[PDB]
Amino acid sequence: SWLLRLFESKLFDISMAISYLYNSKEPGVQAYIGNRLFCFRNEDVDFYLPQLLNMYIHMDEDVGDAIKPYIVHRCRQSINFSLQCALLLGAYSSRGTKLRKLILSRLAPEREFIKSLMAIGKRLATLPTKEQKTQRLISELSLLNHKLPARVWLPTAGFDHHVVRVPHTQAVVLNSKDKAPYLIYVEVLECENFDTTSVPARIPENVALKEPWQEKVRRIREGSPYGHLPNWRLLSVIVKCGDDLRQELLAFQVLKQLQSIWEQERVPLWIKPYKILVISADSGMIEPVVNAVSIHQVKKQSQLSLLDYFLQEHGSYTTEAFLSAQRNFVQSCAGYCLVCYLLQVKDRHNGNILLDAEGHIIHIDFGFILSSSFKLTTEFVDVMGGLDGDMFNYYKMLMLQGLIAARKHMDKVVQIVEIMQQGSQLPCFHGSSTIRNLKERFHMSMTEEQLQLLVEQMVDGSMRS
Amino acid sequence: YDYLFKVVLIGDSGVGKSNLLSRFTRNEFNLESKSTIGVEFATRSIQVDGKTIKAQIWDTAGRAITSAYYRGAVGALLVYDIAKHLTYENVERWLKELRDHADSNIVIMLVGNKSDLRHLRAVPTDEARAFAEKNGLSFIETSALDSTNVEAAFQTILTEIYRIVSQ
Ligand SMILES: COc1ccc(-c2c(C)nc3c(NCCNC(C)=O)cc(Cl)nn23)cc1S(=O)(=O)N[C@H]1CC[C@H](N)CC1
Ligand SMILES: Nc1nc2c(ncn2[C@@H]2O[C@H](COP(=O)(O)OP(=O)(O)OP(O)(O)=S)[C@@H](O)[C@H]2O)c(=O)[nH]1
Repeated sequence: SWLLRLFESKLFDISMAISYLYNSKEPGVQAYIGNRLFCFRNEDVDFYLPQLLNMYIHMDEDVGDAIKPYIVHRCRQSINFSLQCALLLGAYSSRGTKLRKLILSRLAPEREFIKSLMAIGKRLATLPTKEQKTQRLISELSLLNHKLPARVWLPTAGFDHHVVRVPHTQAVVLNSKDKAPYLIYVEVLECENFDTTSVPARIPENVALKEPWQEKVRRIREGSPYGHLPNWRLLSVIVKCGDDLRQELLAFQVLKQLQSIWEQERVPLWIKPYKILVISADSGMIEPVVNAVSIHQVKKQSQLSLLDYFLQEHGSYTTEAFLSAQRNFVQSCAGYCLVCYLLQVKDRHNGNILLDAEGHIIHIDFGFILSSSFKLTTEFVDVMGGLDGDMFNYYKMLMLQGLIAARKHMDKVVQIVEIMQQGSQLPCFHGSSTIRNLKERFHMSMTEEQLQLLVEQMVDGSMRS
Repeated sequence: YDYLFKVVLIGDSGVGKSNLLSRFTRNEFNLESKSTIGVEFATRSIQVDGKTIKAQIWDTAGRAITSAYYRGAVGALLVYDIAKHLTYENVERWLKELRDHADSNIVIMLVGNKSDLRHLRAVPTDEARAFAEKNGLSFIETSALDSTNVEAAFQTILTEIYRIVSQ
């Protein structure tokens, strides 16, 4: 009864549930938990959907059979949920197949919507320059619009909705590569529930530049047929037709937990998880951060040093706008430094770091992490006011605080990674001791004085280049 | 922002340093508490005698080594809990402290916090103010909980500071 005591206590959450489900070899416990999933809030369980579905595929039938009933239940009350399941089910098996087909067995409008987006991207491969690609895209997006507002939605959206219109002229391609990703803007009419609501009616139709997000909404809105409606909102997604997003999703989950951990404790680190959508092992979409551009290009259009740009765009050292931006810089630096360290993120350069209009940095390309095989340049240190600076000392103070916080909730983090490693061929799990090395990096045995030194050492390392 | 005044908060653990900072700068308080690990930073701008200043407040800890942030501080709020005599008792050692690691010409305010705990008072206002003028410190009692004198405390020390006008 001592076990059952815990499961019936307040201490029992979806996190704990999955852990026992993952670890317990007792079929009685597995089945017990399978049933208890229903009592939890839909939102809480959703976050762990990749784990649940992974277990289903790669674990003993007993474990699977306990999870399935809950999944089917959700699938039956939400096609969004249905969609995300089917996509995940497929991507993570290359046991799964039986259930995927049953779920897909309705979604045809959406799957064709998604198919076309993927199809588009693959065609642009024959156009060897960036802007050549852009023009074919813009043209071809216009063909999408010919399809009326459809019984399709962007799973990457925070809410339920119908897609009505694609402002094709605003879309842009992000690089010149063979299977280049591309950014698009999408118009939607919000729902209260997708599953019960009539597709909106067509409203007959009749320039793109560098601008803030709210200025872009104005311009797109004003031009749009549906723009007058209060129901109307603008979304955005990056489409990756030939890039795997399964590592990207994993990192996202890790970032989200760490975000919650640092939120739960009172450490004012700052980071920004961006939503991920796995479509295949081949392909996915990303919800982009608005009002942000790469550091590298920030330096190419400005011709300035990082510090100088801050001063230009926000103000002199005596201004509020600057000090706010500096603070946001320092806090976002400490956050992402810690994330880079814990996940062992590599391939770190100014192409992979974004700067938002408030001064936060944001890392983005999470290939090369963990077993798969961060820089504190003086340009970054300058913005912080220099090594002797109080704000720089504070940067070090935040890192320690955020490290101490992470240790207090280490298990929530390792859980996320350790389950995913299951039966996994991701390059990040290439090692024999991927999860084991991860735990060592938390230094759970260390005293805080020891951690101060380690933090000092970390910073010293980050400067060598 | 005309000026920039750096101020530190120091004192025994539990006296309310961290809540003083959150009340004064974000107008927030909490009964549940997390011990301050190292240092915490918050900022707010005010006007004294017609002049716009900006204060950078540092919430230190009761992790003994927070010393470094002291340097280049014009003012320091040294806080004790009125309802816990020991915290007032160590104020003598806390003044010997400032006379080791900080500017010998720094503005100090003695602060009795948690004045709302009327019935638990373990340090009489007279005894405190006596020590206050026995020394070279300014003195006030605050409650972070009800926000009594919290604004006053900052505005006092900042005004006192500005009285260092150079000719
Ligand atoms: C790993 O891959 C990722 C990961 C994250 C993102 C992403 C997100 C979430 N947010 C933005 C963003 N924000 C500005 C949006 N502007 C407005 C106003 O909405 C601009 C850009 Cl460039 N990326 N980005 C994109 C990609 S990727 O698939 O495109 N590969 C990139 C292509 C550009 C190369 N420099 C790096 C590698
Ligand atoms: N009744 C009353 N209780 C207070 C007051 N201020 C703080 N408390 C309590 O005292 C405790 C002080 O915690 P804290 O906010 O960290 O200040 P501090 O102790 O000076 O800072 P620290 O070095 O220990 S982290 C809090 O639990 C808080 O609930 C107050 O003004 N009135």
